[PDB]
Amino acid sequence: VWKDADTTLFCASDAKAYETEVHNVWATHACVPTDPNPQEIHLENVTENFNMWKNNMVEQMHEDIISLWDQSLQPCVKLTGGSVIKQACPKISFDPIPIHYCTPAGYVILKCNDKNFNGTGPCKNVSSVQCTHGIKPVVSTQLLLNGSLAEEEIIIRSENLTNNAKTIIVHLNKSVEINCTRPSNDIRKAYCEINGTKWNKVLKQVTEKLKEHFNNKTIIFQPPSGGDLEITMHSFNCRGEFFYCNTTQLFNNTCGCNGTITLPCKIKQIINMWQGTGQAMYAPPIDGKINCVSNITGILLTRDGGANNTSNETFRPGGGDMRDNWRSELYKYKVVQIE
Ligand SMILES: N=C(N)NCCN1CCN(C(=O)N2CCC[C@H](C(=O)Nc3ccc(Cl)c(F)c3)C2)CC1
Ligand SMILES: *[C@@H]1O[C@H](CO)[C@@H](O)[C@H](O)[C@H]1NC(C)=O
Ligand SMILES: *[C@@H]1O[C@H](CO)[C@@H](O)[C@H](O)[C@H]1NC(C)=O
Ligand SMILES: *[C@@H]1O[C@H](CO)[C@@H](O)[C@H](O)[C@H]1NC(C)=O
Ligand SMILES: *[C@@H]1O[C@H](CO)[C@@H](O)[C@H](O)[C@H]1NC(C)=O
Ligand SMILES: *[C@@H]1O[C@H](CO)[C@@H](O)[C@H](O)[C@H]1NC(C)=O
Ligand SMILES: *[C@@H]1O[C@H](CO)[C@@H](O)[C@H](O)[C@H]1NC(C)=O
Ligand SMILES: *[C@@H]1O[C@H](CO)[C@@H](O)[C@H](O)[C@H]1NC(C)=O
Ligand SMILES: *[C@@H]1O[C@H](CO)[C@@H](O)[C@H](O)[C@H]1NC(C)=O
Ligand SMILES: *[C@@H]1O[C@H](CO)[C@@H](O)[C@H](O)[C@H]1NC(C)=O
Repeated sequence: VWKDADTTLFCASDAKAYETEVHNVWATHACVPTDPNPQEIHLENVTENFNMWKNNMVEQMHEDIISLWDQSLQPCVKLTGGSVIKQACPKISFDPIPIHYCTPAGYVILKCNDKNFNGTGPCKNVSSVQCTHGIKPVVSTQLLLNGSLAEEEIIIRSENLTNNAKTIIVHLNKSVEINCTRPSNDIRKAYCEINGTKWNKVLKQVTEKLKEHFNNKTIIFQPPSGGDLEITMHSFNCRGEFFYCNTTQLFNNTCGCNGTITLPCKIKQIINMWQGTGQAMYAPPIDGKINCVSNITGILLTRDGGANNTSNETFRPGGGDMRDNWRSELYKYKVVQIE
């Protein structure tokens, strides 16, 4: 037996206790060693309801990544509502490692193993676990990077597809490598290379899956309509530096267009922090090639409103609520208490 319950979990990771990498250093002193002998205990013919849009686990992962970043990625200056703070900001080594979220005795995590589970609703293949899987705290917008992939057809996750204000998460079943670089020796100019032939292939598929949820209909893509730079550009952190990338060449409906699409990017110093509060200035990029090859495994979409009288739905990349970023890997988990 069990009851829908919330508690205070602990974390686990394979952090190498010697590395200077910020994540390892933080997980070394804030997480326990990964369970060496873990086991799924299959709850046969048990059907439990899940919900990833109202999950405390997300919030508990948020507090960690807010803490980890604030312990390691310190800005030279914090313009937090006037309270401008000058402090130290040495360049560091930044590469996320997997983190596990375990329950204390008296509770357990129920993991939905349905291959087509969309995050909400009921699950029929429930199994019980003590620690989640190695989740990578990847901070990014528009595109979800370095995550897990749907084990079947493309899944469309949303707290309510009808409400257009609720964000749409797309869990791809095939990753698309995005390769970003800042050439050695303007030091903020950079670019991301994406195979245009796989992107549109996968982009086509997303449309197909999106038509199913909107009474077939016409599904068009358009760049974001206003907002802060962090959301109009595909923002992400690579080797510690903040890359801003113009995804105008990906969210056009052009598709003689299937070569290597090169995205213009800029390493930005003034960042509109994702943890909340305000702005923060960082030091200029390190010398050398700042290269990060990453898997696109999801997309942050936001549908336009008012097309109820029209015959087409417009979709624009979203982001900025990193809670929906962890939400894309914690969807299959849920904390219940052993009553
Ligand atoms: N109840 C709560 N707990 N709310 C938490 C949400 N909190 C409040 C609102 N809130 C924002 O509304 N925004 C929107 C403006 C853009 C900002 C951004 O996302 N910056 C960014 C920087 C670097 C990278 Cl790599 C990146 F991907 C993104 C953040 C903050 C958190
Ligand atoms: C349920 O999930 C398990 C993994 O926990 C896997 O064998 C398969 O997807 C499902 N199996 C059964 C018997 O439902
Ligand atoms: C997810 O699946 C459940 C199954 O009951 C359904 O109620 C819900 O509307 C689905 N949500 C989306 C976004 O498809
Ligand atoms: C990227 O995706 C490939 C297959 O899609 C996978 O084998 C590889 O482990 C992924 N890399 C990362 C860093 O997740
Ligand atoms: C991914 O899902 C789509 C349906 O959305 C399907 O057509 C395609 O074959 C799937 N690809 C893989 C590799 O599973
Ligand atoms: C989904 O959003 C629509 C539009 O706001 C609303 O009418 C509907 O009640 C919502 N569904 C639920 C289950 O709240
Ligand atoms: C990534 O791009 C750089 C610059 O174009 C190139 O030198 C490198 O070989 C690329 N790597 C991959 C895996 O595509
Ligand atoms: C792009 O992807 C397609 C299909 O996956 C592949 O056939 C092609 O070789 C890729 N192009 C490059 C430059 O790697
Ligand atoms: C991205 O590039 C396109 C075409 O060059 C441009 O119209 C758009 O303004 C750019 N995005 C931003 C956020 O400036
Ligand atoms: C994704 O993973 C690869 C290899 O694991 C790494 O090189 C890259 O920096 C990661 N991307 C991000 C945004 O952390």
